[PDB]
Amino acid sequence: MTRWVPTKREEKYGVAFYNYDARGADELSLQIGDTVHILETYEGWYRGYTLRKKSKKGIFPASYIHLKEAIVEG
Repeated sequence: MTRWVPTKREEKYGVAFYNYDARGADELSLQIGDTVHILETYEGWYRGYTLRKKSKKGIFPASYIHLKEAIVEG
């Protein structure tokens, strides 16, 4: 139908602070304190996967999304 944005000029991933509870494959359950890697975007509508759930993929509202400058273990 339409062409989505390939999310350019981005760092890598960010964090999602909300109480989202997806009830389908199209959506994705998001909780506060979890990190999400955005792969797609379209203004208030991005897609990706949580650092803990790489196998799973879904979309989430940017209303509560904040991109970070990557993290380091240790």
